[PDB]
Amino acid sequence: SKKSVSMILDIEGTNNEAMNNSALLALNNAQKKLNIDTNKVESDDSSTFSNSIDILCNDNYDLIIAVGARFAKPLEMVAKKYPKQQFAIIDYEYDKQPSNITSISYEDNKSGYLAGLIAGKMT
Repeated sequence: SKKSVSMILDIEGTNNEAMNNSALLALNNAQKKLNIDTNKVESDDSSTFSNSIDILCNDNYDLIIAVGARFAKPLEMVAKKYPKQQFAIIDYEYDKQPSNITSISYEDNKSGYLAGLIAGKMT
């Protein structure tokens, strides 16, 4: 039975481009080892971030991955409303880590760790 992963990225400016590309490569690499569907959402408008994550929580994804520290607040808010939904955030660590949110460093994003994490979560 196929699993599905959605990735939401902050594309305002150019300062996130490298990290964004690494996140996308990691997802593509995971897909090659697993039986997974993928989807991506891109936005430069941080005001719509919480709405967009909420929509993904109603689209049957086994994992929702947010790329960038600008997702910190809207992701924490939405994750409270969907306790069984698994989420990941790249380049941010919460002081008090929510039980359904896994944090991944900028380093782990490009080391193969992210693809591995996705594989372990999907299996």
